[PDB]
Amino acid sequence: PWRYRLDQFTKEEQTALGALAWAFYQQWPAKEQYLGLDLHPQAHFISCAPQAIAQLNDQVNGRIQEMVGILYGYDPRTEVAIFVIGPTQFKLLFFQPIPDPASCFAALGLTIEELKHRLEKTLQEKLA
Amino acid sequence: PWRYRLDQFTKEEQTALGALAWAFYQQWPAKEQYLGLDLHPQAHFISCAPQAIAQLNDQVNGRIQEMVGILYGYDPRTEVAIFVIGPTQFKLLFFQPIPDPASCFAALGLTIEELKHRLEKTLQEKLA
Amino acid sequence: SIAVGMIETLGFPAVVEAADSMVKAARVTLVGYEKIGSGRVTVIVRGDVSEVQASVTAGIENIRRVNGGEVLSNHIIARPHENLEYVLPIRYTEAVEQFREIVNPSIIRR
Amino acid sequence: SIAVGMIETLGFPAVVEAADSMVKAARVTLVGYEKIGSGRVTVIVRGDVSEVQASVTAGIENIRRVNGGEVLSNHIIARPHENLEYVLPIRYT
Amino acid sequence: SIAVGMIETLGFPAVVEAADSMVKAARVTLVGYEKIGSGRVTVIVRGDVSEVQASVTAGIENIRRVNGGEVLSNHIIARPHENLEYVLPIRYT
Amino acid sequence: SIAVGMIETLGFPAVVEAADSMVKAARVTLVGYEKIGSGRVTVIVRGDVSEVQASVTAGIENIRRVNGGEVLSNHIIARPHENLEYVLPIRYTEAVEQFREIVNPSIIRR
Amino acid sequence: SIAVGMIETLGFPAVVEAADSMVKAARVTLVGYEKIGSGRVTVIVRGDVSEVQASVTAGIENIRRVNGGEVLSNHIIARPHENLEYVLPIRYT
Amino acid sequence: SIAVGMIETLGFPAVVEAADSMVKAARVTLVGYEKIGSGRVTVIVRGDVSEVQASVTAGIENIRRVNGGEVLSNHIIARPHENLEYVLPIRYT
Repeated sequence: PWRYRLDQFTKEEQTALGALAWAFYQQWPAKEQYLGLDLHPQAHFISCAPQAIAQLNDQVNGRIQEMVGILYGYDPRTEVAIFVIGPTQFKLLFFQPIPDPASCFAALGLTIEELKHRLEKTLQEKLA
Repeated sequence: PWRYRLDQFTKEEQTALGALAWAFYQQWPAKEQYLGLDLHPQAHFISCAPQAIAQLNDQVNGRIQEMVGILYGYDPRTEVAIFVIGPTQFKLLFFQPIPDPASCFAALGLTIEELKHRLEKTLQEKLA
Repeated sequence: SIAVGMIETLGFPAVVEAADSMVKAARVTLVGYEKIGSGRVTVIVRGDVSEVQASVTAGIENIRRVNGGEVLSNHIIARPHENLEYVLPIRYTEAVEQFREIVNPSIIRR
Repeated sequence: SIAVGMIETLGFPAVVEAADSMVKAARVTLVGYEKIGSGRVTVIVRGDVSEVQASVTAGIENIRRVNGGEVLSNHIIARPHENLEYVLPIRYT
Repeated sequence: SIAVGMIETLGFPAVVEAADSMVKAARVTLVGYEKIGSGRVTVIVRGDVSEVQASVTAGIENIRRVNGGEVLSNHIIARPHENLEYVLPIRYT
Repeated sequence: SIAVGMIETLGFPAVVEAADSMVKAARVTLVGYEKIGSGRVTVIVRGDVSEVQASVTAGIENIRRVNGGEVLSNHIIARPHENLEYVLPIRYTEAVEQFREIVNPSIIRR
Repeated sequence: SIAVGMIETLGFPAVVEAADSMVKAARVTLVGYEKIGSGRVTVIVRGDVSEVQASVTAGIENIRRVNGGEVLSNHIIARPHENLEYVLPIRYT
Repeated sequence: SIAVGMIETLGFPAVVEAADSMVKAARVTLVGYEKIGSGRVTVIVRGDVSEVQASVTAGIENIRRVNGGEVLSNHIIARPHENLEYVLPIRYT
C-alpha cells in the first residue's frame, strides 16, 4: 500500500514539504538538482542532476516524458515537485501549497537538517 | 409446450392436414366456415363462421387482428389455414403444402371422417 | 401467404403515427421497431399480403399529416408461411369462452 | 387506449423544458425519453385527450423561452392501438 | 428537487470546457454529459438556483474562447418536476 | 502548471497524426482519445501547461499536412495538481535500477 | 478461398430487402449487417465466387424496386486475404 | 521501419477492398479497423516505411475500381512515438 501512503503524506505534510522544497531550492537556485525520494531501504530524500532524469527518459523511450516536463517547468516559488523511485514505477509529489513554499519555510522555523529528518521520520512511520 | 408440438404435428402431418383442409373446403365451397382445432378438453377439430372469429377479435381489441385477415384472404386451393384455441392463446396453423390440398385428398384416399379421426388421435398422442 | 410491411421515417413522432395508422387501417400486427441512427426509425408490420399492402399505404398517408414528419423509404417483403401465435391477456378470458360456445364441434355439414 | 403526447426537439436542453412544462400544466405522466440520432430527441407523455393536448401546447410555447430551442415535430394520438403499447416505447412500465 | 443547469455545445473539446468552467464557478454537482447526435453534447449540473445561474453563465463565457466551440442551447429549470428525475438523465448517475 | 489540451478533427487519420505530433513536439502524455460520432474524434494529452500549449500548437499545424484531414475544435484546460503515477514495463527494470545508483543520496550541496 | 460479397444501402427497409434477396437467390451465408453512420448499412455474405456474384446481383436488382431505397456501394472480393478475417467483421457471428 | 499507414473511406465496401489491397501488394499487417460515424471508416496497417507507401498507394488505386467507393483521407507516419502504441488502436488490440 506504499502508493496510497504517499498520497496521505503529501496532503498532510503540505507545509513541511514546502519548507523542505524551499530549503532545497536555495541549495541549488538554478534548479540544477531535483529533490527526490528513494524507498530502497528506508524512506529517504535524494537528488539527481537534470541529465540523470533526462537520460532515464531517453532510455525508456519517452515513457516518463511528462514527469520530465513537470520537473523542468514547475515554479519553485509556488509549486513543489518531488520524484519518487518505485519498483519500475515513478510517482510525482506535485502540489501547490497555501501559503507558498517561501512562507512555509518561514512560518515553520526549521533547518534543512531537521526538515529532512522529521519528514523521513514521518514517512517511515506512515508506511508502517 | 403445445406450441412446439403443434409445429411438429404441422410439418410431420402436412399431407394429412392438407387433405382434411380440402375435404373441409368441399363441404364449404364459399368458405363460409373456417377449420378450427380446440385443445380443450382434448384436441378436436371444430369450425366457425367468419362472423364469429371477427366478433371475437372485436372483443379482444384487435389482438387476433392478423389471424382474421389471413383466414379472409388465404387461397383454399394452395394453402392451409387452421386456427387453434388453447388456454389463453391462439395459434394459427398456416402452411402451403407441396402438393395442393386437392392433391393431398386424392393421394391419401381417406374420407373426411377418417382424416378427422386419425389426425385427432395423432395430435392427442403427441400432447400426452 | 403473408408479408412484412416496413416504413422508415425521419423523426420519432411520425413513426408512432405511422405504426398507429398501419395497425388500424388493416389486419396486420405491429411486430417490430428498429433504429439505425441519424434520425431514421422503421416500424414493421406483418400479416396477409393484401392487408400489409393496405397497411403500408395508410401509414404513408398519415405521415404526411404530421408536422416535421417525413417518409424516407418503404417496402414490402414476402414471408414464408408460419404457425403464428397470439397470446391473449387475462382480461379477455371471457371473450374466448364466449367464442368457444359459438363454434361447431362437427366440421361436417350436418 | 390512453392518449399519447410527443414533442420532438432539436437539442437536449429544449426537450427538458418541454418535458418539465408538459407535466406541470396538465394531468399527464412523462413516460419516456427517446433519442433517434441527428440531435432529434422526443419526450413522451400519456393522459386524457384534453390533458395531453394542454401539455403539447404548454411544452411548445415554453420552448420559445429556451435560448436555442427548436421544435422539430409534435403529435398526439387520442386513442392509440393496443399493439403500440407492447412495441413502441410509450408504455408506463 | 434542486435546480438543473444545461449547456449544449458543439464538439467534445467545447463540452469539456463547459463541464470544467461550471463546476469551479459554483457549488453545483456535475451530473454528466448527454450525447444526442450531430456532435451535440449537453453538460448537466444540479444545485441551488443561485449556484446554477452563475454556473451556467460561467460556461457560456468560456466557450467563446474555444477555437471551434459554440453554444447551441442553454436552459435553467428552477424546480424540475419529480417525474422528470425518473425519465430524463438529470440524476447523479 | 498541469493542464490538458484537446484537438478534435473530422476524420480518424487526421486525429492519429495529431496525437503523434503532440507527443513528439512536447513533454506530455497521450491520455487517450474519444469519439462522439459524426466523424468527430478528439485526442487529449496532459502535462506542463507550457508543454501542452506547445503540444497542441504542433498538433493543429501538422493536421494541415494530412491529405483529407480537417480540424474541428481545439482547447486547453488548466487542471488542479495531483500526484501522477508512471508504471513502467518490466523490460525497463535495467533503467530504473541504473538511475537509482547515479542519484546523489545527499540533498545538501557540499 | 471463400469469396465475400457486400451491398451498402441507404436506409433499413432496403437492407432487409437486400439480405432477403441475397440468401434466397444463391447458396451463400449471411454474416450480418454493418452500420457506419448516416444510415449506411452494408449486408455481407460469404460463399463461392460464383454463388456470391449471383447473390449480389440479385440484391442490387431488388433494391431498385424499393421505394426510396438506394444502392450506395457494392463490391465482391473473390479471395480475401486471411488477415482481413480477424480484423474486418466478415466472419459469421 | 515501424510505419503506420491508413486509408479513410466514405462507405464500408470500399474500406474492405482497401484493406485487401494493402496487405496483398506489400508485406504489411492490417492491425486496426476504426469507425467514427458519418460513413467514415479507416483501416490501419503496420510495416516498413517503404512497404506501407506501396500498400497505401495500392489501396487508393483499387478503391477507384469499387462501385461507389470514395476515399476521404489517407496518411502515412514514418515511425510514431512509443506512447502512441499504448493508446491509439494502431496495434493488434
